[PDB]
Amino acid sequence: LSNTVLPSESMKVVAESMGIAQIQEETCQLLTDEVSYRIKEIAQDALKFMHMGKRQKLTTSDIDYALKLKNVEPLYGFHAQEFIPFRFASGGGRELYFYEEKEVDLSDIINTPLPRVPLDVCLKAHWLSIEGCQPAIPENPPPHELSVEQQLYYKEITEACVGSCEAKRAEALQSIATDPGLYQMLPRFSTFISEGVRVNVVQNNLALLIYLMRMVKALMDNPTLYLEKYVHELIPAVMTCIVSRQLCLRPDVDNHWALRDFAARLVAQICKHFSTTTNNIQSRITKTFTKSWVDEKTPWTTRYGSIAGLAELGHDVIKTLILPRLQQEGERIRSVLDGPVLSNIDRIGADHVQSLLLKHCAPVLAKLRPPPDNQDAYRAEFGSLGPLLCSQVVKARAQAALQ
Amino acid sequence: SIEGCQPAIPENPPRLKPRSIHELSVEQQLYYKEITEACVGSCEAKRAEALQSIATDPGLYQMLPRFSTFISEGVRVNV
Amino acid sequence: PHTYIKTPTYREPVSDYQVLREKAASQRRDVERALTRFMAKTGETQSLFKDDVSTFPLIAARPFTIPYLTALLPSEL
Amino acid sequence: WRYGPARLWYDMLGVPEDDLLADENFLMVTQLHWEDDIIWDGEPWYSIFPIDNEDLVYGRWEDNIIWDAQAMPRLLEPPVLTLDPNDENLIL
Repeated sequence: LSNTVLPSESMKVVAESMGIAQIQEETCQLLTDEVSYRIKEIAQDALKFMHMGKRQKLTTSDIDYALKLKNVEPLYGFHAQEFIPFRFASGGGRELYFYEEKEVDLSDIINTPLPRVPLDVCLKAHWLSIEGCQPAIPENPPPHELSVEQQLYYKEITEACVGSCEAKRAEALQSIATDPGLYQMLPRFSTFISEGVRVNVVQNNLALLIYLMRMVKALMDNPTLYLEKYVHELIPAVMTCIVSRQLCLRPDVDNHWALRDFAARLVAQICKHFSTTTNNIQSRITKTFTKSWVDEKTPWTTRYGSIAGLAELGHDVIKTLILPRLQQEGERIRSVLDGPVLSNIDRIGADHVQSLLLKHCAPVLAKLRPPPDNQDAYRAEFGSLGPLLCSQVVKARAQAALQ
Repeated sequence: SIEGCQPAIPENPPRLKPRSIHELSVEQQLYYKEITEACVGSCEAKRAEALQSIATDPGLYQMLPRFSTFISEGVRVNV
Repeated sequence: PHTYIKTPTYREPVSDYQVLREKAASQRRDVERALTRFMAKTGETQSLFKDDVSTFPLIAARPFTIPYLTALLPSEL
Repeated sequence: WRYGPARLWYDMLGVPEDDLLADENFLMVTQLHWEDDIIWDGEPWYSIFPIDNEDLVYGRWEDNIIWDAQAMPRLLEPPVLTLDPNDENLIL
């Protein structure tokens, strides 16, 4: 805001180093507006060597290049590696600061460890942007306690189910399923599984999700450990494997569909073994599946997961949840038999949903209809579910013959 | 009112996680244990009162899961 | 009492030194058995009996390049 | 907690700090096989009932499910562990 100068009381102190006893205040004002004027002319000419020699640091060789420019004699001894130390002296009324310089024996500079020899300037070429965004080469910027026995067991068992080979994975899952003392390591496994299913959102890895679902399926088959206290962590992990929409890295070729029916069978088992009237596990799970299925705007993958879980729960669930919305098959066949767009992914998911729907609704149609079923398909939606029901009645007759 | 509290008689209208408590009181469950041990019919007057107590206790909600589970589980291991 | 009397109630605590020693012992034995069977099944294995991998599997002996480092050094300190 | 259980996930990530919707439709009397439960020819100082999981019974775990994901902008980093002592089979 204002013209800032060195203080006038700093020139009375300097004038007594000279020997001048009394210096009047108009002389001290005459001294300090000149020396603070020559400081600003070497502050701004040191900045011209900081900018033209591109440094943005203002080293002490910039001021020495500017004192050389103003013809004034250089300041000796300011290129050595030092800093800003000051030492307060209280005294009996005279307050000051000094340096407190130190000494060193001369033979301890003749026998100092020498620094390493410098390198010469060389050139290096690397791509910064290749027709677009930057490459990920390293020349660019980047964007209560388990005992050692069971700590080692946890490490080996978790790293055996990450995918180096299949045989060690099968022996690790047969360890998890058939050991007697794996409690005290159940919370670690639940945390590992739930966080690993969460890490699918950063990396859409289908394979590691299949491995984590086989880890949960192995944890359920253990007779000794009781998963009642930790089921609140494993339920939303299997639910995430069911009703999420992007289970794949390449959506078209990856069979996310199997991690769907495998995790649906898993959640039917997890709410058969653990649903109690205090828990309300099965009713909450059916309510999430139901409001994900009845609600429109849901993708065909998450509708596939909802239908898969609801149809693995049992027969009465598909009686009272699936069968009211069989007219939705018409809304599906709107986008299957009839175009105009064909080369989208909304056809493979739609006829997967169709195949699952008619496979699961064929025994439900075999349970609550006549034995003839002459034009039930015509009475059904699209006339296909009815053909599947006829096939199901034929299969039931074959099973009766086998019995 | 009994010293400020209205009784539920039929003449009235209506890091370690902390150690949790059951949602029934000791007495709310003394009622339960006594009512279930009376309802297995060792003595008939005991049954009949316990049945009338079930038939008109207003605060018998929030104990009803444990009664339904006791009935259901009982018939299945009693057949 | 049911009309207006409420007392909290807690779960039965097992403060018995015998059953706590038994629980900690059996859990340590079971986790070390599970760990050693998992490590013997997913690696090279030996056997005291002919073709014996299911019952008593031994982790195979591997030579170290410097054996005093894994012998003499303490691991918990 | 970065160094706690799930440290492997944290290290892989590289984060280093430290009318049909009516309630009755969904009641399991109207949705379940209790017809199978029918068996034809069968051939206090401490509460007796075991305590249930308050988080499962009461909490909205549904809020940890994801509506949209890979193609979405949210992020995560180290989280804590708690060790519920209500569960038996836990030595500590």
